[PDB]
Amino acid sequence: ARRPSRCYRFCKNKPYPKSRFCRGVPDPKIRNFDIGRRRATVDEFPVCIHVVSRELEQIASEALEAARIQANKYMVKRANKDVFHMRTRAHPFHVLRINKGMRGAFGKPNGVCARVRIGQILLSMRTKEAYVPQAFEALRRAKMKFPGRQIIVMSKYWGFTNILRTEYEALRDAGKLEQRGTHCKLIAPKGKITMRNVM
Amino acid sequence: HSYGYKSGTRHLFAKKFRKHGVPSVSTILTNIKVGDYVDVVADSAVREGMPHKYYHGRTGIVWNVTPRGVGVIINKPVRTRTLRKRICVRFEHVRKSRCQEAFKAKEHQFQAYLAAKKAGKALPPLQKSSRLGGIVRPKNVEVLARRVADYEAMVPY
Amino acid sequence: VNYPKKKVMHCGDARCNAHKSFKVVQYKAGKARLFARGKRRYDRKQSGYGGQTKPVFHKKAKTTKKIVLKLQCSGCKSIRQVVLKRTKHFELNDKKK
Amino acid sequence: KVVKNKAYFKRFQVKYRRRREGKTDYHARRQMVLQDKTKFGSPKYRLVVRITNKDIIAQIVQAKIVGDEVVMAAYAHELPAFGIEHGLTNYAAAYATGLLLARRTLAKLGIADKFQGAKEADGSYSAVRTKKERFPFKAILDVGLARTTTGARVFGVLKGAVDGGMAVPHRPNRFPGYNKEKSSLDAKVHRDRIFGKHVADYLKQVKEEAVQFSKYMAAKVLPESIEGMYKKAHAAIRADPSKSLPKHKSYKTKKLSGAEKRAAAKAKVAAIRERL
RNA sequence: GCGCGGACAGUAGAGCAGGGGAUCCCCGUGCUUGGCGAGUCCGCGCACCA
RNA sequence: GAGUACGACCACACUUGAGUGAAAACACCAUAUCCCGUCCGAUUUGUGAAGUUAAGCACUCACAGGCUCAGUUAGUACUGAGGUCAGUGAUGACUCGGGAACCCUGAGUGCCGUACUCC
RNA sequence: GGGCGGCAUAUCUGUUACACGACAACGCAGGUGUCCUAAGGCGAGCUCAGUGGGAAUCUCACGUAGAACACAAGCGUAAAAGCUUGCUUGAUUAACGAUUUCCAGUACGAAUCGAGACUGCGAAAGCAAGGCCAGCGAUCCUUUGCGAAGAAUAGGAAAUAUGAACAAAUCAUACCAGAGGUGUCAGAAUAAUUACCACAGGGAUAACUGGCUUGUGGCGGCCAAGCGUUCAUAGCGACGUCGCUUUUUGAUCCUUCGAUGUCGGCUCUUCCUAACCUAGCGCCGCAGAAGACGCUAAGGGUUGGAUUGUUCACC
RNA sequence: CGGGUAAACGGCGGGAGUAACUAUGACUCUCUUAAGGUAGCCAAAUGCCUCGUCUUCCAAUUAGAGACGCGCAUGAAUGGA
RNA sequence: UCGAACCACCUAGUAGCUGGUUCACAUCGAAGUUUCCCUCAGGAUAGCUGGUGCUAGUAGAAGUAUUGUGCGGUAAAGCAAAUGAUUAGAGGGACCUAUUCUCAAACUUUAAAUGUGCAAACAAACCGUGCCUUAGCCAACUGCAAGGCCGGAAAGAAAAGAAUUAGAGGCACCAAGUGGGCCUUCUUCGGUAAGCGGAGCAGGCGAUGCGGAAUGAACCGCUUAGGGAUAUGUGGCGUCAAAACUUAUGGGCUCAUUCUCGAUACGUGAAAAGGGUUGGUGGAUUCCACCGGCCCCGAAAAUGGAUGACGCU
Ligand SMILES: [K+]
Ligand SMILES: [K+]
Ligand SMILES: [Mg+2]
Ligand SMILES: [Mg+2]
Ligand SMILES: [Mg+2]
Ligand SMILES: [Mg+2]
Ligand SMILES: [Mg+2]
Ligand SMILES: [Mg+2]
Ligand SMILES: [Mg+2]
Ligand SMILES: [Mg+2]
Ligand SMILES: [Mg+2]
Ligand SMILES: [Mg+2]
Ligand SMILES: [Mg+2]
Ligand SMILES: [Mg+2]
Ligand SMILES: [Mg+2]
Ligand SMILES: [Mg+2]
Ligand SMILES: [Mg+2]
Ligand SMILES: [Mg+2]
Ligand SMILES: [Mg+2]
Ligand SMILES: [Mg+2]
Ligand SMILES: [Mg+2]
Ligand SMILES: [Mg+2]
Ligand SMILES: [Mg+2]
Ligand SMILES: [Mg+2]
Ligand SMILES: [Mg+2]
Ligand SMILES: [Mg+2]
Ligand SMILES: [Mg+2]
Ligand SMILES: [Mg+2]
Ligand SMILES: [Mg+2]
Ligand SMILES: [Mg+2]
Ligand SMILES: [Mg+2]
Ligand SMILES: [Mg+2]
Ligand SMILES: [Mg+2]
Ligand SMILES: [Mg+2]
Ligand SMILES: [Mg+2]
Ligand SMILES: [Mg+2]
Ligand SMILES: [Mg+2]
Ligand code: NA
Ligand code: NA
Ligand code: NA
Ligand code: NA
Ligand code: NA
Ligand SMILES: [Zn+2]
Repeated sequence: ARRPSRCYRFCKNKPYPKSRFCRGVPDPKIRNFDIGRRRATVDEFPVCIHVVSRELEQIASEALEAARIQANKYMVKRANKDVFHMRTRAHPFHVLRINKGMRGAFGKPNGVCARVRIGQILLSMRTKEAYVPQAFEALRRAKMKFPGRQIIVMSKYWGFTNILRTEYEALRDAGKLEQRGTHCKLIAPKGKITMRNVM
Repeated sequence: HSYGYKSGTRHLFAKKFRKHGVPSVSTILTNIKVGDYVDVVADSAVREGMPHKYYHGRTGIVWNVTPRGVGVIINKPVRTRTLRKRICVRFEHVRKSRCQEAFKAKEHQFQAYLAAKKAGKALPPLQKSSRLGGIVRPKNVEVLARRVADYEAMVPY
Repeated sequence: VNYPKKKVMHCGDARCNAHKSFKVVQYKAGKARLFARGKRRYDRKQSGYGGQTKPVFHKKAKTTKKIVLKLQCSGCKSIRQVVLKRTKHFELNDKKK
Repeated sequence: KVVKNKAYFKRFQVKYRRRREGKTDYHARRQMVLQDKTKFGSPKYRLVVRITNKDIIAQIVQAKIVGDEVVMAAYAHELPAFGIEHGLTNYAAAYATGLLLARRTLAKLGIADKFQGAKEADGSYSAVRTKKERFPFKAILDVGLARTTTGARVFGVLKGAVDGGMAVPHRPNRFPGYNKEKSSLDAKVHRDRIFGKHVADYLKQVKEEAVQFSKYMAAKVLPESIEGMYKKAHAAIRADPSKSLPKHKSYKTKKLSGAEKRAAAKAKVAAIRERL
């Protein structure tokens, strides 16, 4: 079977990414980094909650997949699937090695994991104010699927954007936000005069 | 195992960003004399007469000048002594060194002061130590304190 | 490696003392004399009982040899010797192609 | 897909100003400017030839870190103060300008009357006298980006300067009349090109034609009077080289200050906001 | 390194792959350089002090 | 106030769009008997001067892109020295010192020589 | 550990490597014993890879090199260091000049700056004694080249020397420069077996106990998709995650090699609990009987046999 | 070079289809050697897998015997039975 | 006595291996690293050490600053910059355009700290357009180059934070032992890990005791002629055991039942997860959620036993 993840918790290596030097790497177990309806607009989901890392450790892709599935299933059974958007922020790029003390001990690839720091954001869920308790409990269970200590906190910004959740409505009404997908950029008064850029 | 002449020179013998090209005309026109202080800096775009990587960023005295080359004496520690190594390079790999610029300025200033005192002219006023005390008459006086907003602000999200 | 049959090169001697034409002949070792001093000493050492009295080399590693050219001035009879790099196939060619 | 995006300009390294203007070949200039480091910066002169569309420029130049120093100049547009007033960009004009520059620099250096050169132009080749009696003034020839073809006028200026007393190192290989087969020079062909006999022949043909040579035909410039004009121009040059042609408002535009440009931009924004 | 035999028999023929008629005949096909001397590959039998 | 030739530093000089240009230049330009070189006087070479600023070129403009210098980021990140410091630990703060980068925002958009010539 | 394997044995890039230099591993990713008369030298023209528009390869714009430069890699290079082409042999010689790299500051290999000769290219300034940086070799021996002629009354400025009583001609030596090679690449001329075995030693080094570790084995927790008619938790528990234990095996090589008797069984005593039975008690899907799971509890008990050396196994 | 000689030393093959259900394969095609293991014998003091499978022996058989043979690696004076 | 008898002799055979190697104290005092070696249990070789000295004793000094002037691409940062990897939408099935989720030992525009060359006036440098010399450079030169000679001036290096020195420099000769290391701090490479294996910097032990951490080569303190007094360091002050004969006229917190709560720097007994007491933050009408402190649960091994023992609340 699989060697336990706590054997690869010390980290302490230089990063060992998949490359033309590093062959034979299996794919990460997580392949869906956006759950819920990603197509949903930025105006739809004002509330944002993320899970923040409190340690400097390695999180295996199996753990990220497990946390994702847990949060999806809980939001489905205690809410709808069209009311939240959760994005997994940590990507497993570090290849783990197994030596299948001896001579020529350099190991072969057998897994992949994400190197994660202190205060790094691991998950982010985009909801409305009504499904906040479901967000918090779904994030508690997904957090239970992770190694180390994570704290769940409320994002003061609006959704996945970089605008304060309070100021967003005013700037949107003032026509100062370019709406492109799930995030908005503030229109800066520079460059040519378009029909955009005016404000 | 590999220890070539140019081993481990990937970033050392490389042009700086958007500063590539053949050496410049000023380099061709600089006159190098025996006894001049020069910095040995390897020009990666020449690859002729280039110094060994050890001598990049060393300063030494010119002992020999040839039609296209410069002989420099460089100090090099080895075990318990420092040798005086005579390296041969093309002129493109040396720069007129500024290691004695402050000393030359000091000697010039002393000659100038001597001439002025011989002539009886007005010596420049003496600089004063900034470390002496005195009265301070403030323009704005503010309270230095930690406030709530500092702890509120330096938290992200 | 292909080499020209005739070579235009500095001569050296007071006959021509300048650049001149040189025929090209590849050097080849002459026969080992029976009365070379070392051969006489070796034959003396080898006679009688005791078996082989000098080493015989076996651990050959080279797959090539250095190419030596004998250059001869047309003006003189003086031979100059020059050394080329190791190569598996040396040939004096005229095609220049 | 776009090649000229933002990253393209971020990574771009401009050529030297004179390279992207297409004036200076910097490999050739670096080799021309270079000297033995054992010379310790002793003077070295380039003889610069730049034939424009209507004019020939010939200079004696010294390379300096602050910028090149021009010692003497001569221009083919200054030749009519010596006679010749037409064909200021042909081979005879290039030769005359070269001789004028040679005489001017030798007079300015004070060594005139001690190095005369060839009083009568014969078109033959004589190897220069170099360190490589008293040695003559030496400059090297700088053709720039010009094609160094056999018979080209840059070597006409070269030959004029050589006959004027310079020691400009050269071989006769590009003088008009050099045959690359025999490896020899026909000095008479060079003489004829120096004194303009080719121009005279073409002018005679154009007169027999009955646009080309219009200023010639507006004067009464007969083909037979060209060679004497060039000879007399040579003599007038040798007589007085200091001779030249006989002898505040502003059109600059006011660039508006950054605040004025900002006001213009703000006004345009206000207008487009009101209009929509 | 030295000697031999061979690039089928030779002083350019023979075997035979593909060709017309009833296994027969007929078309084809085939080691270098020099005026008989000096090189390239296979083998054999022999030499071995850097 | 400009131009040409040779230049030094090599974008504050580049790129993209538009606009204007006195004089003299610069250049487009016209042409191939000769020197010379091409499949092609396209390039290049020779000889020239009927025309034109249409382009090159020079200056202007752009809430232009790049670039340069500032500020902000931030005493943050990181780090030299210390503890019988905290914490199970990962790590973290503290004590004596050093101290960034991107994003973003402000300004700017070549300059210095030699000679010769035009206003 | 040794053997088998491999080459980390001579050697080149990048990384390991910690912003001078130096820096190890049977560390990582790869190279090297060749190849080239042009793939060397020089001059001159030209611009590459890719795009886009157009002609049943040719065209015009863009194009910072995203191509190429023999071969691995790094670096460098755009009127070139690339491509084409013209003519060349600086890939020669070079008076024992100096220097760098390795380093003992020794050689060898590779480099760098020169002085002289004779030259190639170029109008010229210049550029070239190989293809930048890996591509290679002591003594002794063998072997080749050089010491043309013509001069000198006398060994000189300029005639190679010797074979020792001496003269000629051979022959053999010598002095300088190279070639033939040592890849264990500072350079012996080398097949196995030993259980019939021997010696000096080694705990610098394996096999057995002990020690560290705990991947593997073993035994547990947390969370909760599901299984359980229904119902996450009576019972169990995917996918994740955190432990514990030294009853397995591996990893290491610290102790012992002038010796710590080595598997199992037998006999005998003691200890532990993660509890099979025996005592109490919770709880179940607990009607009763039989059972499941848990808690306190190690006081007491836990057999007889067939096959197998067995421990394990299973009858 | 050319013959002879195994009671000289010794050696003595595979894969790819096939018979009215399934099988396995008398049959066939092929790749191939110096020859391709014949008569016999066997989980044998020779069988790794293995405590092979079946029968018998016992209440119970990793043992014994009798069978079977895809024989890791049986076999004919290296003598077989 | 036999996988080559016995006796005498060559023979005191050779051994890079094992064992031994005999008086005192005095002055000094290492190395386990480099290069080469059929070299790896051994040598040569340089280094480290000792003994000789030689030389004009403060000189040509420095494991340190400062100021001036060079070198650098590691930490950080970046992917809205090149090369590679990578999630998702948005505008013109794919392509593009603007970015966005994430990032690299063999990527990088930028870029520290710590470092690392050179200089900082006595054989030097400066001034004179001073003289001589040169087959050197330059077209020549009174210009450039080089060696000298003749003089002048020299805070002998001011002032501006504007160094300091238990700061005599040079030069040799002859030799020993070492050439198995190991530990720790930061930095780390391989390994699940190891009291594992391999490196960088620096201190150590080895070679070294003394004081302290009960005990321990290496931790803390301090390093040492043999004696007294005084005072400290680390560590302590209930008894063992010197010191609060159990200090204060100091504030809080804590209860723990067979594993003993705690008093364990290095280090030598723990997590995910959860719940008595008394603190904090933010809301609602005392309760709601959240976050600390100490304690408790989670927490199972074999002889009887260990904050060192007793004990302490
Ligand atoms: K590791
Ligand atoms: K005392
Ligand atoms: Mg660099
Ligand atoms: Mg460093
Ligand atoms: Mg370094
Ligand atoms: Mg020498
Ligand atoms: Mg050498
Ligand atoms: Mg050269
Ligand atoms: Mg070369
Ligand atoms: Mg080449
Ligand atoms: Mg070279
Ligand atoms: Mg090479
Ligand atoms: Mg060896
Ligand atoms: Mg036996
Ligand atoms: Mg023994
Ligand atoms: Mg041991
Ligand atoms: Mg030993
Ligand atoms: Mg014992
Ligand atoms: Mg015993
Ligand atoms: Mg015993
Ligand atoms: Mg059979
Ligand atoms: Mg059988
Ligand atoms: Mg049996
Ligand atoms: Mg049986
Ligand atoms: Mg049987
Ligand atoms: Mg038989
Ligand atoms: Mg007996
Ligand atoms: Mg003895
Ligand atoms: Mg002893
Ligand atoms: Mg001492
Ligand atoms: Mg980083
Ligand atoms: Mg010694
Ligand atoms: Mg010792
Ligand atoms: Mg103690
Ligand atoms: Mg007491
Ligand atoms: Mg008390
Ligand atoms: Mg105690
Ligand atoms: Na030369
Ligand atoms: Na040899
Ligand atoms: Na396990
Ligand atoms: Na001590
Ligand atoms: Na108290
Ligand atoms: Zn000759």
